Order: sequence, then C-alpha cells, then structure tokens
Amino acid sequence: KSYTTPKKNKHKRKKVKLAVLKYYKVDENGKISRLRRECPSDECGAGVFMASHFDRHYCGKCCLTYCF
Amino acid sequence: VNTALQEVLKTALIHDGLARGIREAAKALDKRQAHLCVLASNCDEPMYVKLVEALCAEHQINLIKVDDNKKLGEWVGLCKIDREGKPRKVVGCSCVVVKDYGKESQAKDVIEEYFKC
Ligand SMILES: [Zn+2]
Repeated sequence: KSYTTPKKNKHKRKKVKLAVLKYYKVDENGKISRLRRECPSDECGAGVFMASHFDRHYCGKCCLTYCF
Repeated sequence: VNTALQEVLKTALIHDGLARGIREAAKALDKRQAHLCVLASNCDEPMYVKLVEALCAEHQINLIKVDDNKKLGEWVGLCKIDREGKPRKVVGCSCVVVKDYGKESQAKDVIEEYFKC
C-alpha cells in the first residue's frame, strides 16, 4: 500500500519502435553501411554492435569500455 | 512447393534449425551462415519492406514470397496450442533464417534443385 516513505519506480525500459531502421544505412547500391562500431570479443558474435553514447562506445554483456 | 516449405518448416521445428526473429536473422547473415530465407512482401508496412529485402538479398540467398504476414506466422507456430480448433493468438512474422542441419529427407533434394536454378 501507500507508505510514508517515497519509492523510486523500477527501470521501466521505454519501447523504441523501428530499431531495425537504425542499424544499417541503405542506398541505391546493395552494399550496406554500418553505423556502430563492432565488438571483437569472442563471447558475443559479429552481428552485435556497441552502445551509442556521446563520448565513447560501450559493448553488450561483455561490459567492456574501449577508449581512443 | 508449399508442401516443400511445410516439410522444411517441420524439419526445422523437429531439429531446432530455426532462429525466429529478424535481428537474429541479421546476426545469421552477419555471421555468414544463412542458407534459406523466407520473405514477406505486399503486406501492411510503409518502410519495413525496403529494409527487409535490403538486408535479405545480399549473397547466396533464396527467395520465397509470402502474401500475408499472419499466414507465415500461423504456419511457423508462434503460439501453436489447442490443435482441436485454431491457435489462439499468433502475430504475423516476416523474416526467418532456416539454419537447419537435417539434410537427408525426401523433398530436400527437390527444393535444392528448385532453388539451384
Ligand atoms: Zn562483446
């Protein structure tokens, strides 16, 4: 029920639509162009990408941060 | 060839040679392991169709055309329950990569010779 102390809500992940639009760029030619840097770790595959931050990228379940 | 698609879909279901999900399909094309692909065309999408043959028709890719999304989803069995009637709630699937390992069958040679030309 409603207690005296406030409670922060859980991390409700907002649904993002048409994410498959935002992975590759499509031109008149059939050659694709990836928009994200690829993770070279052997735990994940070659189809996964990295996170899109504003300073540096971030891998998936590998949780490895690579600088420049 | 519809019964060939039925028998290869039941072979994928019986041998776990299916990876349902279009980003799993993108991972399968990125890992260079795609053999057979099923495409959905002339369905209810404004922008999804251009990306789906853009990311499907890369190299060594078979082309199968399905008129409606829901008929492929009912066929693949996303919610395949209550066979004494109809499945309850199945959404329409569009793209799937058949990464099957079972090869020795009856219609496998027929569908491979149909797709080889
Ligand atoms: Zn990784």
